[PDB]
Amino acid sequence: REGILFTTLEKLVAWGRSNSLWPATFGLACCAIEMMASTDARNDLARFGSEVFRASPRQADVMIVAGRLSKKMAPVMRRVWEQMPDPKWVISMGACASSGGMFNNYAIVQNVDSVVPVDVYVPGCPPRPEALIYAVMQLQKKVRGQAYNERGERLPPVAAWKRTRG
Amino acid sequence: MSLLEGLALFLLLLSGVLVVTLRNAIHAALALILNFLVLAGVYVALDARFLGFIQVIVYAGAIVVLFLFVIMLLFAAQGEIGFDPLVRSRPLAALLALGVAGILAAGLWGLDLAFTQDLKGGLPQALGPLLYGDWLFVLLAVGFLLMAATVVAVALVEPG
Amino acid sequence: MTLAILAVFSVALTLLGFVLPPQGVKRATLLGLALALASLLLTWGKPFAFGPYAVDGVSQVFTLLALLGALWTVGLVRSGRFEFYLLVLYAALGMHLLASTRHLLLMLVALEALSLPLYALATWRRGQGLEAALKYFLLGALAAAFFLYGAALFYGATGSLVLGAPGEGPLYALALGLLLVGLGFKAALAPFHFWTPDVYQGSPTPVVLFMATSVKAAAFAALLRVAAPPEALALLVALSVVVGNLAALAQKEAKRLLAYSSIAHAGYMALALYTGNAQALGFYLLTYVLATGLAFAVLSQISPDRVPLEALRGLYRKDPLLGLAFLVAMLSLLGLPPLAGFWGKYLAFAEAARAGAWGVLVLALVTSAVSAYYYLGLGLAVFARPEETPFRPGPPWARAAVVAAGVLLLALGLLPGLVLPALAAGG
Amino acid sequence: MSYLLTSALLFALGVYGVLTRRTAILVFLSIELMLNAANLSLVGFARAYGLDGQVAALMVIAVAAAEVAVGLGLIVAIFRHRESTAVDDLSELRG
Amino acid sequence: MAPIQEYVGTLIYVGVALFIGVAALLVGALLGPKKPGRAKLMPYESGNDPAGEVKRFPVHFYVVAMLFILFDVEVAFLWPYAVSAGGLGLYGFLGVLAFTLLLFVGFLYEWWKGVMR
Amino acid sequence: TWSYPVDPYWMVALKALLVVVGLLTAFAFMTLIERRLLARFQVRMGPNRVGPFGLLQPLADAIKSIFKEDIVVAQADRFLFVLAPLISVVFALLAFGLIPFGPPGSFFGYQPWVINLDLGILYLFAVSELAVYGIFLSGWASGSKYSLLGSLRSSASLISYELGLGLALLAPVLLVGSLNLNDIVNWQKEHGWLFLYAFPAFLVYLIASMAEAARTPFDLPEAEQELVGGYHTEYSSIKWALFQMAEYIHFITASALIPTLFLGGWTMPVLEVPYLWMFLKIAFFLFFFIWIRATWFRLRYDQLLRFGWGFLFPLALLWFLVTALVVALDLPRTYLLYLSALSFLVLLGAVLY
Amino acid sequence: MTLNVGPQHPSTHGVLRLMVTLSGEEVLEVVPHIGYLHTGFEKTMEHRTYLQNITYTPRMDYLHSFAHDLAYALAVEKLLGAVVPPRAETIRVILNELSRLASHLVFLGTGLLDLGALTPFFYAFRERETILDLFEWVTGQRFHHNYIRIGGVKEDLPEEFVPELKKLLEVLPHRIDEYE
Ligand SMILES: COc1oc([C@H]2C/C(=C/C(C)=C/c3ccc([N+](=O)[O-])cc3)CO2)c(C)c(=O)c1C
Ligand code: SF4
Repeated sequence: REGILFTTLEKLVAWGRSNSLWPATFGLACCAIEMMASTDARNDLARFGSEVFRASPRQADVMIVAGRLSKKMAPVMRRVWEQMPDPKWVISMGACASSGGMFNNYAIVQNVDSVVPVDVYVPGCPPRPEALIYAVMQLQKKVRGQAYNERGERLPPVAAWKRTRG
Repeated sequence: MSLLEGLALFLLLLSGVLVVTLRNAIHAALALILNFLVLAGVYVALDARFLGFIQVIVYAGAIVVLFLFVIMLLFAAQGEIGFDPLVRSRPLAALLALGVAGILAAGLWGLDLAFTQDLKGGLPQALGPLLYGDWLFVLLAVGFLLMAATVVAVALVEPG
Repeated sequence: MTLAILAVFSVALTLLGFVLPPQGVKRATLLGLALALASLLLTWGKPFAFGPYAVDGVSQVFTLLALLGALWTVGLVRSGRFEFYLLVLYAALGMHLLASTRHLLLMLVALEALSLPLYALATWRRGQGLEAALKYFLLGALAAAFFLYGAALFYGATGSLVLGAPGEGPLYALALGLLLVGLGFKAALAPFHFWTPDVYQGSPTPVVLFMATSVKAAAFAALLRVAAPPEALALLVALSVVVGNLAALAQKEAKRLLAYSSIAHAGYMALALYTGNAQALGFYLLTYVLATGLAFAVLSQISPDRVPLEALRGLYRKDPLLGLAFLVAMLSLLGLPPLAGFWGKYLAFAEAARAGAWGVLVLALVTSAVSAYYYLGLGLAVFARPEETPFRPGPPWARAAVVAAGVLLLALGLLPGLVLPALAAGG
Repeated sequence: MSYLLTSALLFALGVYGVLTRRTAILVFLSIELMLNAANLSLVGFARAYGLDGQVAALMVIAVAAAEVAVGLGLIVAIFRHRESTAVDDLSELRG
Repeated sequence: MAPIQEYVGTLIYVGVALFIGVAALLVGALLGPKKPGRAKLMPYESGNDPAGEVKRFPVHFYVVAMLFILFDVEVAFLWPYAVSAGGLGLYGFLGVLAFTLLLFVGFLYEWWKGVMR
Repeated sequence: TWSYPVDPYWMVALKALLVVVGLLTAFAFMTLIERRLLARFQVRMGPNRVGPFGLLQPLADAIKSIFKEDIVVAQADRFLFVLAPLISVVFALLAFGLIPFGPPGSFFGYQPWVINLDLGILYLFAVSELAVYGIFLSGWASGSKYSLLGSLRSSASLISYELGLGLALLAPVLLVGSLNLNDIVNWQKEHGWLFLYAFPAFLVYLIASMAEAARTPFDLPEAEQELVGGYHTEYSSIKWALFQMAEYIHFITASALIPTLFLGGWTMPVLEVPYLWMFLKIAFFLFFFIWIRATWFRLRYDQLLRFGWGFLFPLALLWFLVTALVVALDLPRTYLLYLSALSFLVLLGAVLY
Repeated sequence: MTLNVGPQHPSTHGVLRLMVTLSGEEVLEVVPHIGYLHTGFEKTMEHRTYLQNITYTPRMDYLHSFAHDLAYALAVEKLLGAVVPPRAETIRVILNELSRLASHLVFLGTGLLDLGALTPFFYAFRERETILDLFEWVTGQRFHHNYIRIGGVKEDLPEEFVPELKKLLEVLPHRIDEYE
């Protein structure tokens, strides 16, 4: 039941969801190889709990927009997001995904917050694997309710909870 | 005895009703597997033990698995297509379904039998000297029959 | 120890077909069956039993007949599939095991061993052949279930599954009825006869030859072991003969009409079951097997898929010997003197009257007199004008075989005191 | 003895299936039920008459395996290219 | 041999395993956000038709299963000889060898024909 | 159960409950240890995170798995979708009692095992078929033929090697002549380590256990890297967790049966400790198996079927025929030691050509 | 079975859609659908100065990119008559063959993982990681490095580049022989 309504249990389930974040890769472009490199035997996101990698979308909570999001791929990825369980988070990786990037044209979605609800933004080209670790830790403390923005507000645990799906 | 005996018989009869009434082929075969489990339990209660284990292993494990393999290759679940319904046969069959029971019940009604033999459980330890021996001829006939069955099915499908 | 020969030949050829051409496998099957027939000849009067396998007059006679039909129908089959030969061998062994045993469960195993190849042998791939195969398979499995619950209730009546047990009252009667159901089904007895016309019509003609010889022989060989009461026997005979002949009147196709004729003849043969003579019945079935194999070899020379009644006509102008043999065969199947069909009919009727069943016998005789309608619409038709019909006038193999079969039919009609003295132990 | 009455009842149930069922597969399933009702009766009478009906039922299972194999091969051969296995679609052969 | 008590212990084993599994199902089902979506309930793969419209699957699985049923019958028949073996002597050994050779000939046929088909 | 006592039914229920929850903890921590051992294999290091040694990470995994919006996909069968994981879990949990962890009373008084049936291996075979049952049923229920074909692959291959399991388990029965595991283990106590007599069949048993999704056919398949597998790809919160749990329980039960049957179920020739040697052999086979998990490719289930059917099973039945000759004529048992030693020398020395 | 082996699923690396016209376990024919990454280099590059486009060039083939940088550079050098210093040419062939080794490593790691085993992905990747450091040494970037220029290269090699290169070149031959 949304992981809420108990002073202990919401902390417990936020702990669980935050540390057991199970990424759902959507490898698109050169950002995605910097996403793969964050798992090799020098700098691996294989410690916080992200060892296993559920390729199916029915089984994973974190979807990372990793690469330029060409428009012909916008709806498919959309449904990949809709093919996720509801307790799901989406990180926007790179400049091409966060904003239009340098490709400012007819072929690219100029901010992937358009098609999917973004949790964390991570600049870089591609954002260093260590920036990706920093973003997954950002999201870690965000879903515990331990995140505040520049304007002084604490941010909701799960983005994509505030959208009237349709 | 009767405490669990009634339960086993109710499960057997209800599973048969399912497998003959339900239109879902998958539900029918599943009810038949539940039936075989209940029946292997009844075998066990009947001091027939090894045969129950083979019943679960061979019948459930092997035969109806192939039933399921074919009907999942060939969907066939929505059977009511190309009906020629012949509605009158549905109750009428029940009549015959009763009849093929009644006469059997007549052969067994008023019949007292000696159900008293110390089988000591139907273990294969005692079934071996029967199988290889008094039944060895039937066993060899069955094995050859299985070889002929393989050859028949193989020559039968054999797309070329 | 002929069963050893059959098992050896079947199992060896099963692998050898991968190294041998279908023609070589065909010749090997011919050799094996002929050697099994010869072994039966040299063992005339040499009873041999190991377990439930028990060789008596019935075993020897009916297995000889089945091997005869198998050899004949192999003579015709030339298909480039060694399988279409192997099954024949298999069926032979199976039917052998059906007549040579008293164990009810071994009877069931033999029923399956002989019935499985017969479903597949009817697949010339014509859709009606498949329709027939499906009808056959489903009804045969139903009859196998009935026979099996009969064997179960038999074991309920006595501690053994071997026939010859004393037997109780109502439960023994019920068990015997549930055995007779499947056994007569295999023997084309009504009211279980529905499969026969459709299956005979859909299957290729040489397959129907093999059926109408060996199936009926082996089924009656298994039937004689049962101690069938005379009332159920009267029901089966009356229904079979009446419906068979009547519905055979209205038939337009040769094979379907002949299947109905085989129903009527199974009804006639079931009369020896009143006494269980097994000598007279051996002779009767010898004659019927010879004649029907002859007729269906000719029908195969006419058309495998289906043969209309007009096709039979004009055959004498086409082939003299074939027309003569078809006429003789029709008269013998009518049971007319001086043909062996008359001796078989007389022997069965004598056993039935000796049991004291009069109305049933008279009804069978009146209906057999009715049967002359189509028996004559077939036998005499040989001389009609040839209408449009595919005709392939065979090799010398089948011609000589047909000649020998017809000559033997008439010879055993004239002088039965030659072999019939030796259908018991065989002095 | 209640077990043998139940065997008869299952025989009747498989009969009701074979009559009522439209498709080959469900008919064959009903036949399997009939054969196993027979096997139950054989086990009972073996318990009564000394265990030979148990090996009998074993051979019955073997028989069911052989005829299941052959029936499924035949079913595939007829209704692989063909539509629904419904046998009422095959009425070429009439009396 | 073995007493019947072990068999009721087996039944209790099954009842306990089943009860705990249903308990895990209850835990999973009762605890959740519960926001269905149309696309979420769609089968898979990006718009429709993951497999979608396809012809019937290959028969090779039927072949494998039929092979398995016949040779599992073989194994069930071999077991009573496995337990009671020395009591059957060379005669029983030779009978079981013949049985095995027959079914192995069936295998040898199906193999020399092969099933890549 | 000639000589073995019977605990009261409540003790059977209690010990079954213990085995279930111990299998939970066991599969959780074995997933951890396999992760870390793979890490040691592939240089990288494991999760020195939430633990330290990882030993609170299974809690995070279980807590994530629940609350995960357990969804019933539309266009799916309402009943089988829900029913198949329960089947796969139930028929996986059981069949662990028979494995003896000690002589009677070595459970601090009552019974090392749960049940000691007269016919054990048949019970194992029967409940082992039911895992494939849940696999392919769940495949059908999902309403996605992409998983249907994966389920069909699973069932076909697992069924081929599952047939082979019988020809494997025949060999020791001819020697012992009993179908109760305790008698077999006591035989292995007397003469010693049954695989010494039947090493070839032992092989085809071991390899057969590899086909049951353990690894290296690896064409079960899983949804990854190929035609997606069955029994997953449509389950979200707990049912997928139940599939993973039951499959891993089957893994560890098989890796424990391999030493139990052929090798020395605990019953060590010396130092005779009840539980620890069984657990150490379980861990030994697990570590060799994880070596395999890391070190080898797939088989594509075509060569896997050809290898099982044409290669494993005729060889296993040949060994059965040899052992049946030896037992029926009963002349020595040492001849089997000699033949198995020669067979191993052949199956090994033929490698280094 | 016209099966939809969709974009990115299942594990079709390099998002690509496939309609496998296929009955059974064989393969009749695969109908491909591409364009799911169309970003517009051929068009965007028409609105960027020649100097800038060196920022657009490596990102097309993100694995072996210096070939893209070198192709663009050489074509423009010929078009306006630029002179390659010998040291610049030697450095350009160094970075070319090294990015080729890196692209090859990624290719074989992906091929092994795509169907089969997971382990040998890491070892090759290990070496790849080392290579990246070399690039980060001179260009300050892992890949997508904007280093090349029309005349030659941006600026000189650091003191620390060559010894690290010698280290990796001495360890590699045994590593490649091990993979083989
Ligand atoms: C494959 O190469 C490539 O991929 C991609 C995309 C797809 C992708 C898949 C997987 C399966 C990652 C993955 C790897 C390892 C694990 N693991 O758990 O070890 C998990 C997941 C990552 O980027 C792109 C774009 C590419 O262009 C090339 C050449
Ligand atoms: S931000 Fe840079 S690295 Fe990431 S997809 Fe865009 S071009 Fe590639």
